[PDB]
Amino acid sequence: MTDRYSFSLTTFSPSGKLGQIDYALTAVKQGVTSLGIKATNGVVIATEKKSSSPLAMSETLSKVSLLTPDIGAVYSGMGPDYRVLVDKSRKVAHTSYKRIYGEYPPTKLLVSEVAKIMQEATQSGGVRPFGVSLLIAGHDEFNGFSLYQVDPSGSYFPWKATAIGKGSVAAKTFLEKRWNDELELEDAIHIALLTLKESVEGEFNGDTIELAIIGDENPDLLGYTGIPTDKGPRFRKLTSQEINDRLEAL
Amino acid sequence: GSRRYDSRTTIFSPEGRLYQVEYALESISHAGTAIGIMASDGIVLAAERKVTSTLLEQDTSTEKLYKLNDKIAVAVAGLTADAEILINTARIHAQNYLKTYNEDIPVEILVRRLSDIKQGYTQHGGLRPFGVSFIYAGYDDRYGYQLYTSNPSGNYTGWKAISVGANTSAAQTLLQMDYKDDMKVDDAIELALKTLSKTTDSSALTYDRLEFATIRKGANDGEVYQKIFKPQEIKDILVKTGIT
Amino acid sequence: GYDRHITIFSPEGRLYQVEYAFKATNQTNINSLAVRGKDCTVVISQKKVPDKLLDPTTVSYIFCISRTIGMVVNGPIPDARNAALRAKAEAAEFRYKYGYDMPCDVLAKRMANLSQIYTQRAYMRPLGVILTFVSVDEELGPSIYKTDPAGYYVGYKATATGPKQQEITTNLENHFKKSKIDHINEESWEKVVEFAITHMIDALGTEFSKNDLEVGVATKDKFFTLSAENIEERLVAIAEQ
Amino acid sequence: DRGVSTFSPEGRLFQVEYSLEAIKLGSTAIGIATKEGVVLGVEKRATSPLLESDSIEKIVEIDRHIGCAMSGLTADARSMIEHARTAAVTHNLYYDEDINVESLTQSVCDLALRFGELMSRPFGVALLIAGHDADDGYQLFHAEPSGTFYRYNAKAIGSGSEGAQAELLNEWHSSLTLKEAELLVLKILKQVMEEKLDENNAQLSCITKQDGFKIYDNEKTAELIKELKEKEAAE
Amino acid sequence: TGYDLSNSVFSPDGRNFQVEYAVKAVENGTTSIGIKCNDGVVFAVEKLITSKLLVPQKNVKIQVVDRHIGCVYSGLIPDGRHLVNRGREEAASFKKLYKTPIPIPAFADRLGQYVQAHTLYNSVRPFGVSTIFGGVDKNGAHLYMLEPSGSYWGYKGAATGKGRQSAKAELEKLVDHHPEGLSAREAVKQAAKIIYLAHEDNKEKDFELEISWCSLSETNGLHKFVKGDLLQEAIDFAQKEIN
Amino acid sequence: QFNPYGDNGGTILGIAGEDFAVLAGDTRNITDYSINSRYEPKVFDCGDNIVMSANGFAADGDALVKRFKNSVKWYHFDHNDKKLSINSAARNIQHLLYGKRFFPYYVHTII
Amino acid sequence: MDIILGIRVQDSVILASSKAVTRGISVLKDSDDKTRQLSPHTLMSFAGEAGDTVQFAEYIQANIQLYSIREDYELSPQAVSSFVRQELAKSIRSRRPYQVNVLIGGYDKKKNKPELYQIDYLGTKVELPYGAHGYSGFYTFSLLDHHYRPDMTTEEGLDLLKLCVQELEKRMPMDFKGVIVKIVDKDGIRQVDDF
Amino acid sequence: GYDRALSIFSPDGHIFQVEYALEAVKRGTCAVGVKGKNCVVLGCERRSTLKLQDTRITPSKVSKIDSHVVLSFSGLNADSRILIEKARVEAQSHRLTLEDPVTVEYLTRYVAGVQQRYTQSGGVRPFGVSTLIAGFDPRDDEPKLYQTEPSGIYSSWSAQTIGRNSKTVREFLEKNYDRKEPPATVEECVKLTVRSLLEVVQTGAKNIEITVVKPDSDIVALSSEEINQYVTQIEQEKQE
Amino acid sequence: NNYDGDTVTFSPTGRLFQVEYALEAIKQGSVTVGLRSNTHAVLVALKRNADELSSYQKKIIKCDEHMGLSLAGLAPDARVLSNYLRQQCNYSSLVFNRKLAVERAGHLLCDKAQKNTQSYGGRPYGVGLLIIGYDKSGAHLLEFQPSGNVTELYGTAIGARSQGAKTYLERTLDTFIKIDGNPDELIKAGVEAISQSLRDESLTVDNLSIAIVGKDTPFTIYDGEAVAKYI
Ligand SMILES: [Cl-]
Ligand SMILES: [Mg+2]
Repeated sequence: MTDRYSFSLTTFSPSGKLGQIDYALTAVKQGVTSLGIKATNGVVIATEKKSSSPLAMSETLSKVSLLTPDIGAVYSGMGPDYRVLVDKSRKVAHTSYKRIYGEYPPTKLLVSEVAKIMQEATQSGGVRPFGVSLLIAGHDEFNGFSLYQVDPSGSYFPWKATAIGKGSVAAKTFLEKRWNDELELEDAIHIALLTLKESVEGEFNGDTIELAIIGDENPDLLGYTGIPTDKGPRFRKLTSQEINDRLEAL
Repeated sequence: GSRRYDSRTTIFSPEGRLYQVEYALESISHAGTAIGIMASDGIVLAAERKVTSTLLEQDTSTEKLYKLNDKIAVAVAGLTADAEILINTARIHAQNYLKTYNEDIPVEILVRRLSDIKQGYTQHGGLRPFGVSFIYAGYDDRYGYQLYTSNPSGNYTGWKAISVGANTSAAQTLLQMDYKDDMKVDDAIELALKTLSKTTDSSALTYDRLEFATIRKGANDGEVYQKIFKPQEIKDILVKTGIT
Repeated sequence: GYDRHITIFSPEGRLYQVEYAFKATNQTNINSLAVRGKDCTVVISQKKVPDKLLDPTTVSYIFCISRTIGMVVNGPIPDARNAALRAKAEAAEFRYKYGYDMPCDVLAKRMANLSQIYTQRAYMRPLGVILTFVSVDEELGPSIYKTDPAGYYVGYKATATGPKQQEITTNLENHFKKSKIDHINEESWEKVVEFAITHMIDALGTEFSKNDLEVGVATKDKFFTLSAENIEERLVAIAEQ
Repeated sequence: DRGVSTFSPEGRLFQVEYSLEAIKLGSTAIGIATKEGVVLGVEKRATSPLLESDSIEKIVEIDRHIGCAMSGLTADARSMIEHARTAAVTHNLYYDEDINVESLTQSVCDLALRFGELMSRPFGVALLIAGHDADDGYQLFHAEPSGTFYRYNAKAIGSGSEGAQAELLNEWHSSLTLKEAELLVLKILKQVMEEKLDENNAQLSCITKQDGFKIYDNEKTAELIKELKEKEAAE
Repeated sequence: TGYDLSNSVFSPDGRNFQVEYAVKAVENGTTSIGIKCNDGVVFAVEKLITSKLLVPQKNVKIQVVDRHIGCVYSGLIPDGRHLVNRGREEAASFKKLYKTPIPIPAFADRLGQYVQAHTLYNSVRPFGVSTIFGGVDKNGAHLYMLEPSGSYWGYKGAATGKGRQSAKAELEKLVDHHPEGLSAREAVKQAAKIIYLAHEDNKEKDFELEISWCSLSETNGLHKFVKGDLLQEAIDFAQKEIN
Repeated sequence: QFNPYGDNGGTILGIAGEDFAVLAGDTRNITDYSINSRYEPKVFDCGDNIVMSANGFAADGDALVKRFKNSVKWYHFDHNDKKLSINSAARNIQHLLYGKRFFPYYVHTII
Repeated sequence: MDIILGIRVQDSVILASSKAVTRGISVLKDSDDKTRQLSPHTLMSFAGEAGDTVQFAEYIQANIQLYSIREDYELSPQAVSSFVRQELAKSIRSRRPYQVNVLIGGYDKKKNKPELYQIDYLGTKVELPYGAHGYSGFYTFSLLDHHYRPDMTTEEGLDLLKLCVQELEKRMPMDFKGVIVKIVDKDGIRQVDDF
Repeated sequence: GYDRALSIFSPDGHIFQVEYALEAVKRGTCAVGVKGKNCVVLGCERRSTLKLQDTRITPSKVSKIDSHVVLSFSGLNADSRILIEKARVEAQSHRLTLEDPVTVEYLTRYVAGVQQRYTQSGGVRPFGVSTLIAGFDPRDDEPKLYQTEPSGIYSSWSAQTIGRNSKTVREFLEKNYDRKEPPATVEECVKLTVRSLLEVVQTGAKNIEITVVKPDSDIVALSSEEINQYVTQIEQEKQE
Repeated sequence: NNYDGDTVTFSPTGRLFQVEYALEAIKQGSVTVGLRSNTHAVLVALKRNADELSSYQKKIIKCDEHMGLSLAGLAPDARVLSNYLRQQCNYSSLVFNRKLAVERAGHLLCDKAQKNTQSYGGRPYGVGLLIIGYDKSGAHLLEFQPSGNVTELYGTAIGARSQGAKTYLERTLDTFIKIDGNPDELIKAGVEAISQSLRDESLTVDNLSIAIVGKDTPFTIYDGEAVAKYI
């Protein structure tokens, strides 16, 4: 018995390719389109809620996830792989940072820790790479707003705006035309909805679209009052109603 | 059992070569070029970013050049994720030495240990090697300014000027042509950029597709300063040498 | 082609072992169905006892995981029982550690995460089963959550699983288009069971005796299975209408 | 590939059978047992004339009453000898006596099959273990990498083994003197050796009850070589 | 292909060919049966007399677990013994912790999970035995049959081995002709007959009959072997029926 | 607190001649001021013409004798039925006793 | 073990160490050298629990000698002292700690300066112009407070050391059988044979 | 832990992984060892395809194991560091327990034992390195020169070479080295070593390294100009 | 063919080829015979030599005062299994003050051999054993095979040409079973049985190996001049 697979399942081919990473990227390509846009006073991340069945309740399946009060994540590729990464990403934010410094990690460092986990699945014994690409939007005091992409290899890059998955090539072209360095948050949400309509085929409304922002602090979402320094989470998931309001003036 | 699926990463070919090491080097040869040039009064590190997109955040980015401690920096060529594993190990090894001896780590010692880790992955454990080549640029009070390189085989060597990654053959010929021993930092800066400008696969070399760093004794009296160049500072140095 | 033997990616980004585990799901040739009432959640499944020498009382693909949670499996019985025993242990441990009964959706997630590990780790094979968890959750109310070998899971208004799953699915879809609501607007669980059986009869096109069906019902604070006579009483009610 | 501890269709362990082929490539080693002592002799076989032949250590002491000669991948024998020496000394510590030659051989042979997926492969070396004890007297054992050992009156191992064994068959009798046995090892070694036999490329040793295990000098062996040549020319 | 070379590998069908190959080893083995009765269970087995040199009555194949459970199997005999040894450990720890002797359905799952565990990894081989077992507990009599896959069900009658189809047919008649139930002493006699009838599929070598039983009335709920006068009475009954 | 040792009393005596040797011991076994047995032997034939006694704490004495008897058995197995000499037996017993140097056998042993 | 002293002067470090090894009511030896050369320009004296002292000194000596071979370079006295301190700092929270106090006298060839480090068994390091371990300090520190000057020569340092030994021989209860004196300077380590 | 038996026997009785490790040694730069009457000299090739090198800081081919023993090698450079490190540790460990520095035979035997252990241990490949270990035993004036190889066999040599084109330089040494009369002086021994390398090297500029070891921990490395004088002298005598 | 790489793999017909190849090693081994009466049990073993200069490989091993076996196949594997038996016999004595039953001895060997046939990495034992013993239920003879299968018998034989001796014992069954209170006559029957497996070679003084255990007879082995009586 016992895990006898103590050897790497990802190796270099004669051409210098790491096969399993390339194939994991191919799995990401098949996945549903998701995107992220960075504004001056915020960040938006969005994706389509591909429903497996109309009997299925798509509210229960959350593609956009809170990692910390000021950091959110979205993906393209294999959903189960994403779910466990979010679990590990949330835990590592506490174990390797908050339990040491008494505060939540900045975006770049949490991203770094997630990347480390995805890199180890590329080199450790008896495991395949993760079949997902993550887009992580976040805010912290000293770096401000930021947006990062994380690939199956464990590589990560900062972006002003980008898209991943099914129609990423067309979506990235669309974002290049519309993006400027003076964009307000509302303008970035508007562009995100425009960009996402291109890749979506069926219904396009608040129930088929999942969208969240990293913006101003939300004292109403904190859950308590009495500590002036604690002003609430910057991560907010837009409601089904809030999306439909912006679709009328589209 | 599981024997069926084992690639056997740590074996010899009939010719006496390590398959995985050779293939890891083939991987590195497609990565963005990184150049190191050592002058008498400092060291230059230059590196070309891999095909940049216009919407990539350039100012708050780190792909090629990493800081190990206050006196030592590295230029990366290969898998970034792999490099970051090794960098955090190197950063820790430097602080262990400082904690033990109350002295900053000698450059060669740090390089040797990092290279010994890579060696281990080629001889035992059955795992794939790290697909990374480093250029180490650093200073200590024994040997002064030093340039090293290490590769997936775990073999390291010292250099006056060296390139890793893509087009090293062409880059090494150009460095071998124009380099001389009495060279200054400002001259080495110009050489590093001119070399990348000719060996680049891009149409024209611009500020947004470069990372740059110097290690001078240009601070105040007998002390070393690390300067990781900002985007605007790369833009200015590129105009000053007459490339753009 | 060893990329089809273990759980690693193929050139086109696929896990063939996971896909083949999905095909093992229908090896038993049984169809299951789940629907929600106002106060309850009902699950029904076909019961086929081919051998005359079998003790029919021991032939079952419905499991009582905890007092509140019930689970039906589509797939071979060894893997079904493997999953059942684990779910029972997980639900019990949850109660001990956190001081309250494990919710249906949380157990579904936990089992899904376990299923995900088998798709990523090489030495463990996936289980060739689809787990449908049902309860009346104290926060979310009537709940149906379903897990598969890929590690995917989601909540459902209603659902069906098996060889003729698609026929049952569309039958239920067309009802919820008509009723304009997320559930079976019915007071007693007895009539929700009658609804479940009736719509399975319409979708599959077969008639059922008392020994051809297997029924599980989730109410507030308990999940229970129906005996042959409880089902027979239910079949009589449908026939007389 | 295939498992290390796999059986062939004929009912033999592949790796054990392959290690036996490695031993056939090794240099010749001969042992002869008499009532006056046991003699051990080996072919040194220097790969080049620049190699200092006296550093070739293919006959080895285990204890004062037990000697050992080797043939095959001789590097593999180091850990076997180390184990044998420890086993012999350890037994003397626990029981205040010399250890039986058979018991020592058995202890060495227990290492042989401790391989698989313990060490990664069988030993690529065969051993001739010669010794004396009070119970069974002068003894010679052949210890293989299969874990098996046979006692022998006389035995040859290595490249010229089958040719030398046939010669030992005819020449051995139960009334051989030690001097006769010394010459017989030299005689048979000279027959199977590639290069011409002398004191520098061949080594003799013996074990007697009185003097224990002794490796002969190059001066002593040279006289026995000269004595051998004269006796063959004399008829 | 190559899907049958390694255990725990799904074929494109959704099948584990290695487990199906273990079933072939079971089909190759001698016949064994189990009969559920009014207040207990009866087990019987075919023992092939390879030679005159075999000591009669001294190569016992039926095994006891705890004091109330009987186990018999067909296929690779050593694999069956390994499974019973585990069963005994499982039953011992149950009694240790919970005081009461292990219930039969509880015991059935302990074997089932253990056998199923040997289809989850390529580092282990599936069991080469189908195991018929059962006994008497607080809820009454139970008979079970467990297969290489880990699959088990409750049974009114069970059979496995080379003469399984012959025995199954004969078992099906007993279920039909006795709906109200079969007695313990009757089931011993029927068990003998069914082994003798199932021996027609293995008739080169003559055989030795071996029967055991648990019964609430006859054996007081404990597992015992059928021997002496009661055994010879069952043999004579079986001899009379074949002629 | 639990005391793992006890004193079972008695006394033993060994004398050696030219071609013989005796090992004597009384048959009484005691704890405190009570008699446990009037006939409980503590001088044993261990095989190979070796007699042994371990007097003091009887539990430790019985354990040691039992271990030495077993040591003799395995000496035969591992060394071709060779007779265990009295000097070899003595050295073997030293290792048995010293093996528990930091949790001793509370016995005075004679062979 | 008992008396170990150290004096740093202008151009050298002087270490004095007692020769007596006592156990019970018997002086077993009267010529014991309580020091090891760690490197050509670094000397360590030691005193404390029997066995521990030598075992620790030799263990440190082996490690420093290993470093010297590996890098083909002598470690600075500051670097050696920090290594030693860390070893004692680990030791104190071990199952059985090294009960050893040390003085590390060295000449830094890069700075061209003598250096004296005092480290106790807890891992308490201090650089000093003069140092001592055990009861010796209770006499020598006050004496050196008075007579020591920073710009003294090696010969002046030896007379200053003679003044300490005389005071200890007068007021210490135990006979420590005189001292072995060693000098550490730019030219390395040498022993004063007539003291 | 990774357990795979990488070094195993083949039908013909060969351990291919050990034999392929010898091929890595054959690829490596040439190294030569010649022992005289009162000295040993270790010569080493350095390939000249590498210009713009920094010879101050580049790892030297000959390594000191202790103050009285040296180790040169041929084969994989990264592998050699691991053997050298282990050997250096064992050298200090021997001084610590035996209160005496290692003999050259003992140090060789240790290194050879390490190499052997990697030929029958699970999860590891053999060292792609052969070594020449040279020096003088403590309080002894008899020169010692030993060789090791991946298999684990070791032996003493009057003179020996390893690495690429080693069979050419071994041919040279076999006729030019006299057993009855070895190089009487340091100059004679160094010259014979340089001569032997000049059969293979290319140019006698910054391609040859020479290290001389003498009794009582007297080891010194020759500079470029010092070596170049031997090269200039040999070539002038050759033209005859 | 494709299903004989390791012991963890079944063939399409349900066979374990590695176990069958281990079984083949026994057939290559030298012949040995076992037989018993009601009072005594006897092992007779034909020993094999490498050549005339070599010794004859010892086939019979003692496990306890009342039990022992003969081997056929890989001798080191017999040493491992006999050592395990020695420990189990000894455990029974030290802990329970009880001589280990010959039946339990077999059960333990079966279970030890089985574990090697179901796990990756390991291999089956390459040896067959004939265990004799006298316990509380009289004389016993067992036949061990490395598949795990253990069988209690009146008489049997294993090794090369063992079918000759096995046929003889099958004929002689009624005669030798009633040789009670007569060691020499039971051995004679065993020596005559092993003679039916001889070809070209005959039983010599240093070739034959006999062992016996019984009611008032500890397990003892006879070699050399002690077996000259029975030639
Ligand atoms: Cl989880
Ligand atoms: Mg202090």
